[PDB]
Amino acid sequence: SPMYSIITPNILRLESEETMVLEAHDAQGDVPVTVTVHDFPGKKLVLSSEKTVLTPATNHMGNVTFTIPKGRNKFVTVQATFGTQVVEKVVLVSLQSGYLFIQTDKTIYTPGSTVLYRIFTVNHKLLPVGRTVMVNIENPEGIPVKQDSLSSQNQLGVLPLSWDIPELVNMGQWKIRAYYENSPQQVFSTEFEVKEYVLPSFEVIVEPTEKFYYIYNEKGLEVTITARFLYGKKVEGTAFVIFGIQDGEQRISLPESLKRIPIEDGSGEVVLSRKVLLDGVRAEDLVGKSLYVSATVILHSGSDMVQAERSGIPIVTSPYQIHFTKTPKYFKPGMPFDLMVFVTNPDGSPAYRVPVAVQGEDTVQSLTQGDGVAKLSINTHPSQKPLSITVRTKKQELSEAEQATRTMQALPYSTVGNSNNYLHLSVLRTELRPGETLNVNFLLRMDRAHEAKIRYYTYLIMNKGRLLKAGRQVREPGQDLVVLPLSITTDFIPSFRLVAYYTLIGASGQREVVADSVWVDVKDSCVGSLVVKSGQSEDRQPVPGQQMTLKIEGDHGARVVLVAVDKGVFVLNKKNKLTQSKIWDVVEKADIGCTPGSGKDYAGVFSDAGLTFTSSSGQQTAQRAELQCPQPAA
Amino acid sequence: LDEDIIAEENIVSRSEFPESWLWNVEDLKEPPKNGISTKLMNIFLKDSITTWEILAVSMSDKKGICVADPFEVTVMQDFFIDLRLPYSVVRNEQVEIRAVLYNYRQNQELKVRVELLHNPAFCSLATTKRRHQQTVTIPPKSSLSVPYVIVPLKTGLQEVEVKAAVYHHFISDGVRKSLKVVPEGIRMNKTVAVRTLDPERLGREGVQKEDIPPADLSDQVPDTESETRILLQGTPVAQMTEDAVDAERLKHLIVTPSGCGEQNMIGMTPTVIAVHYLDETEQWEKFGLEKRQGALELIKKGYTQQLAFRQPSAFVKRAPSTWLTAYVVKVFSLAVNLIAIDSQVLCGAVKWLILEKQKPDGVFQEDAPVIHQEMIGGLRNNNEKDMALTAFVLISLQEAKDICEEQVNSLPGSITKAGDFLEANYMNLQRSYTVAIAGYALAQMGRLKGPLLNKFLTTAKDKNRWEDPGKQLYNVEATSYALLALLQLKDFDFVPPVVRWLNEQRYYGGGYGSTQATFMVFQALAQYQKDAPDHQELNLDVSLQLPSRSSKITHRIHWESASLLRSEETKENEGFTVTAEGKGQGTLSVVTMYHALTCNKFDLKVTIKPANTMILEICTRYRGDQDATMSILDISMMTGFAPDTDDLKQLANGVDRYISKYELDKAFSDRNTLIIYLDKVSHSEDDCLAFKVHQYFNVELIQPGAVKVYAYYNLEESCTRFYHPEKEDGKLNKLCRDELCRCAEENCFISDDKVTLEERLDKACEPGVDYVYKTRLVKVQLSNDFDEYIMAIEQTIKSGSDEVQVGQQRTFISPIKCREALKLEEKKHYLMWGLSSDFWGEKPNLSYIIGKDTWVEHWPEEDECQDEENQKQCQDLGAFTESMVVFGCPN
Amino acid sequence: TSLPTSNEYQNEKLANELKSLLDELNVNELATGSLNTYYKRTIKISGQKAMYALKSKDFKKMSEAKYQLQKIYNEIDEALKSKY
Repeated sequence: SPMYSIITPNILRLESEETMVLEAHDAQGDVPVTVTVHDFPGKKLVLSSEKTVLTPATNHMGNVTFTIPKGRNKFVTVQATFGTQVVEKVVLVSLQSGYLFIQTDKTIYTPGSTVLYRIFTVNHKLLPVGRTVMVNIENPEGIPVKQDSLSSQNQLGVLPLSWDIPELVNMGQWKIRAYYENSPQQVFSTEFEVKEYVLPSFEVIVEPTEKFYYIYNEKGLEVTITARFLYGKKVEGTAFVIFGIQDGEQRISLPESLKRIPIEDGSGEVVLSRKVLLDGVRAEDLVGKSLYVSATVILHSGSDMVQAERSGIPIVTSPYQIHFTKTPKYFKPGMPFDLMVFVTNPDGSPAYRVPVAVQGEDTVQSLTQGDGVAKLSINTHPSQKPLSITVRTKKQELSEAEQATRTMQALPYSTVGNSNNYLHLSVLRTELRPGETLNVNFLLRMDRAHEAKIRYYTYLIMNKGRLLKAGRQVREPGQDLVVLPLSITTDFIPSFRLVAYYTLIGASGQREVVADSVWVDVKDSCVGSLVVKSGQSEDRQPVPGQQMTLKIEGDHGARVVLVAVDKGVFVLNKKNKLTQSKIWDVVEKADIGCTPGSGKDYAGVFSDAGLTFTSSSGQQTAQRAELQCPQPAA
Repeated sequence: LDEDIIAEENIVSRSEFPESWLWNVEDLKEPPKNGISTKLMNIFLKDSITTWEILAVSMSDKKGICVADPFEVTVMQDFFIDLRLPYSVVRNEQVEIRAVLYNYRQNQELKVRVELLHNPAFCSLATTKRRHQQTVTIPPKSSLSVPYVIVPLKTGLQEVEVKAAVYHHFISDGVRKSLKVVPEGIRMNKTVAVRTLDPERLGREGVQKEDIPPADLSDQVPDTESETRILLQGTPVAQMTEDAVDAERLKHLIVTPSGCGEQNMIGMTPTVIAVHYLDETEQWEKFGLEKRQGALELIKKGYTQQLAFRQPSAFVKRAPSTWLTAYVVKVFSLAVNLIAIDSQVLCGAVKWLILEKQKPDGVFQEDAPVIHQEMIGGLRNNNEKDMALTAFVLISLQEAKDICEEQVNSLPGSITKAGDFLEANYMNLQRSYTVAIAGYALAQMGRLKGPLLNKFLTTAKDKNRWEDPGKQLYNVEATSYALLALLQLKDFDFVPPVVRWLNEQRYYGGGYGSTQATFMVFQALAQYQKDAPDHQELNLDVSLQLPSRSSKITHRIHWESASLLRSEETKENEGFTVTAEGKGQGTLSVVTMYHALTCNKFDLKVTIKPANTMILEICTRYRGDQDATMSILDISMMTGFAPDTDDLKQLANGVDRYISKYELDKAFSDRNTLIIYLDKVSHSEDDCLAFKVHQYFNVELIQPGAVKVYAYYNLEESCTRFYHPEKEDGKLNKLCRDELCRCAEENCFISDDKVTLEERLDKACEPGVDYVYKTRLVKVQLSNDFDEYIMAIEQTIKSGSDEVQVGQQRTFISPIKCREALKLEEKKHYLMWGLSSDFWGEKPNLSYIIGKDTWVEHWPEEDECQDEENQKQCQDLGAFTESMVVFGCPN
Repeated sequence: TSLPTSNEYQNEKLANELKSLLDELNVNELATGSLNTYYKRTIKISGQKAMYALKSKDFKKMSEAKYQLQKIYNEIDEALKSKY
């Protein structure tokens, strides 16, 4: 019963490298394969380059990597021929040839000064590339004022720039944009506000005691006002603060709360009473809304003024919220379900040191991570019976009335034959770091007349949308469990899935396919390494003009770009800047895996990780024509 | 120099106002150990005294990208100056700069010496010989302020510079920040014209032109530029496209090629047809992207069972059918983009219809009818079976035409042939079905002209269908062959409705009697997407010409980059013409931008009287209907005054006012910029207060203080008033004529006690001495703000910076209070000399100023030196002349 | 004459080593035309501490301008060895 199966990514890409998995189980000896890609519909011959042969040495496992050189999506007809037995199918293509990136040397510009942006080309993988590009510059009204068209070839991915802001030009929020010429529909947006300003010499932090406001906390949301000069020392002055009621995008200014206190020593104290709160507007209604502050510090010398502002403080009686979005939405009947609740303080930030327990099993407990996600589990009975989960937060100091709760649901995993053949992958979910060894647990589930036939599992590793690595693992008859030692490199960062499965023919002439996916977030780090420090081994504050050697440590052969910035520009405006953390935060939003947690059936687990399965006896995965993942249905 | 301090002569000034610097690019050249490279750079820290924050990005070809997020190098010193200059200040207006002297000494308060230097761009309390310096005492770990008044007399990037040095301690640091002194003005962008372009619809001629007037800007402040921008916007529309059929309940079309030639085609005819369609409609997704390869094998599947009856040219037993061989070229010349077809089994059954089944007139005969006789469709009507049979084989060989234009000699003659018999007999047709079958047998050649064109447009009953009495599957096939032309023709005002009838029949195909009813209700609906204009248009190509263009101007708004805004601009004022051309619609908008009560809703009135301790009084009213919210009262004293520590707490206790407990500290010595927070400024009336100020510091020439009124929500709508005990409102006493300003803060410049030959040679060879002339006053004008004297130089004793020949007239200027200085009468000679700092205006149009250093002496006439009383002066002046022209100064 | 006393041997060698670097303050103040806006603010201000202090014959202002003026020559011989 030689049968020929085959896999790939769920949504392909362009001018990029996607892999794919040949196979020949129960095959005899050799088998010359020839792979190909024809545009759809018809025949144009786009990439037929690949060839391979499945030794009985690579366990009947062959492997190949390629480079694929309206308003409706276009597709790619892909073909594989195993000696004579040919199998083919179609997969959705995405116009995106990678990502594009911006950094404005200043966050706010005086009309007349120059702007120094710089952009960085890369692919679906984080390496340098040389293509071609378009770069405009729009005013706050939406009109391209100047554009360019250079290419990052033999430039090493990095690009130089300079545009002068005319004396007369509109003030507000300008917007610079870019996009690969190959793909004119995928464009990127970065901004710099033009305004007539003078740099302040200090900074102002607005810090309420509470993250959020309890509705029945008479005392009210208090707030500490701490002013400090740019260079560290403590600012002396008097300030002006004002509060308000936001309701989505609308802001209810409260002129009955406008205070003034003595910023002494770079620390002043302002409170707002719960009565100046009720008469700016019942109170089971203001729940859901958030508030916002507006400080304004003017020194006792009358030279400078700074304007600080906090926004999005929630009036939640139930401090912690309970998210089920790192959580799988399916299970496997008769085996453990790992629970990755996502607790948040009211603003959006994750909770800490807050026990949570199952609805039943009062004994069961979890402990908070520095991240707002703990570790829980429970045995599932051998039922295809949907699992109704009512998590309850159990942190003391509060009541079973102030404790927020959230109910999600996990669904069965449908096995072909349904004869009763499951696979369950158990993993030491740890805050994995580059250089660690992570175990991989295989819990088979079958009667003992067809377990003398499963001699190898097969698997894969997702990563930002591409396929990272593959091969096989060995299982001997009588071992319903084999561990798989895997070492972590810098690449799986940020998050990476993993899919596994076997093939056998059992029951009554029925080749069977059972599988199981899985998703883990590995520590978010720039993959190589880089730091900037002060060269001198002894640091004393250099006076204006002096020489200080500046040491630096990075990867060899790497190019490096550098720029300094006065901390007096980030006291009128410190947004639109660049965070590596805003870097990965975007390379995840562009994943093809969507329900990392689980799978409905052996095919669902594939589209629910970013993969299309197909074979030579009928079984195959869902045809994904949906670029943007399943628009989250709350 | 020898004081316990640092003169202004070494205090290098902190001019690093700018935020961006050190934007360098450096690679990892050094050899690396363990994949880690070390670079050392020696940077020169900018002058700004704050805390520079870093930020860098590493791109390694191996190690993708990293963020070596920046740390922090704090830059501080023991004593510096935070020169706080605005982004700009208007010319001719008096303002108030702030300059904070931060002393972060442990517990050593600094005895400072802060001195504003002169700048001939700023009429301040510091002139060319006078210094405006003071002596303050900043307590330890504190911020102390110091007000400085000025009047920017010149536009353009000007210069301000404060340097301070402590007594007894040897610290020193200035800050040279520069401010953009702009001419007063209002940011405006008048619209020049807002019109539409389209040489198709507008002008009614090609090359539609559009003349354009220059911007009037009647009210443009002099010496200021102004730009104009232009916009190029394509505004295309899309319409007249209808939806193909959902193919959704059309899941019976792919039944497998099986049987004898004729049964091998009743059931493969719906096959290929579903394929050609869902190809050019993009329905493949919701149907099954996958059943397509369960169908491209039931097309080439019959291709080798159908290649199993092709006698030498149905049954192979039976005589070849002229109907199954001219439909063997209709199911093949379309399944050529789908499967492997032989240009020998296609180009070897079309040289058989021209050479075997063609009469001398191009009419086609039927020898052996086809055994299945319902599949022939609508020819089955023996009615005109050489007008529905001469029009059917006529479309099976105009279809195979490009494939093999070289494999058949016999084509070029058979094509015109058939078509000459038909066009003649085209006026001789009844059946709406033979009018549409010949109709499209013809319209692929360009001959349906005249009478054959209008008889084919009326045959459509209701004009959307070509129908005959009786069978319906011969009306759909008539409506199809009818739309076939409609589009082969490039007309689409009669296609819209014809396509709303065919999918109103929800004809999902198949059936018995429908092997032609299926092949046409689709290929027609299948070809309607490749023609669809989609209303895509716009080949605009406009030409620009402008009084600045030495070069030609050209862009083009093609459909692919049509919404790409193609804009152009300049800095100069012109007239010009535009010249549009080509299809497509767009819109044109153009806009120039140029330069067209300080109180804005805040009254202020600041008063100063004696009680040498004085008493101040301020008046503020809000020009609102609502009593304005929390407002503020900024106050910087005059040099030598601290508030009476007993009236800063009589207004701090009263409600509606406040004095942060931070203003009771420091006491009487350190308090020269106050902050009295107000809780409301009524709109009804002025709300007035007042306190006391003693005289603790004694000094000459005190400083016009101030009082600033603004709400907290807008630092912008404020009203600042000044107050001096001497001039009326705080404004120093100056002489203005028009645009020009000067510092008349001086005394009445003016008994011949002594004047000898030596007394002159010394004062005429001094440093400032620049010009020396013997002029004769010609004209004497006098204004209400100052006088002037147009004197002509009769000789240049000493040429200065001003290049002036003997005879020309140089204008002299003097205050109106100097009319008693020297009554410069007309037609009298005078010996004069001054400094170069007295020049006024700009070469060659300069103007002299009779200042304190301008020597004015009366020169006796020719017949006046005869007087025995003017001789002593005539000899001195005469000798002084020769002692200068040839000799010179003794230094 | 025999031999100096207590405040007679340390206040004078502190005015010898503040006059050995005041003799060539006309030699190091001129080579900061080839260096930054740093070596021209730090050797022009740190020069008025080595002339008023050598002239007040005080033991404190002389050991406060012989190092202030001996840190900015080791800074000027240093930025003169990347310039050869």
